Amino acid sequence: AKKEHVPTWLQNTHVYSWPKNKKNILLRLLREEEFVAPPRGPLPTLQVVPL
Amino acid sequence: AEEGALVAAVEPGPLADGAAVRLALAGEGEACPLLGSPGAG
Repeated sequence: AKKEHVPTWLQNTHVYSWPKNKKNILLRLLREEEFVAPPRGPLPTLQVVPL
Repeated sequence: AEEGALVAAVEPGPLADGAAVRLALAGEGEACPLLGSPGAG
């Protein structure tokens, strides 16, 4: 296949290549992202000090 | 007729004097500014 073959309305979403990205297909069927951001921390300390 | 006239010496009469006026700034100092925030890893 090629890019043009995908219907336009579908092209707006993710497209996976078989068999290269079958892991991504399985993860998507599980609604799981292959890469996940780590949890956020607190804001940095505004350590403004005199000169 | 030597009594015709006389020689006269001119002087500036009402002289006056005064002192110069100079400006100065009273007191001096400097408050420190603030700076800095920590980096992160």
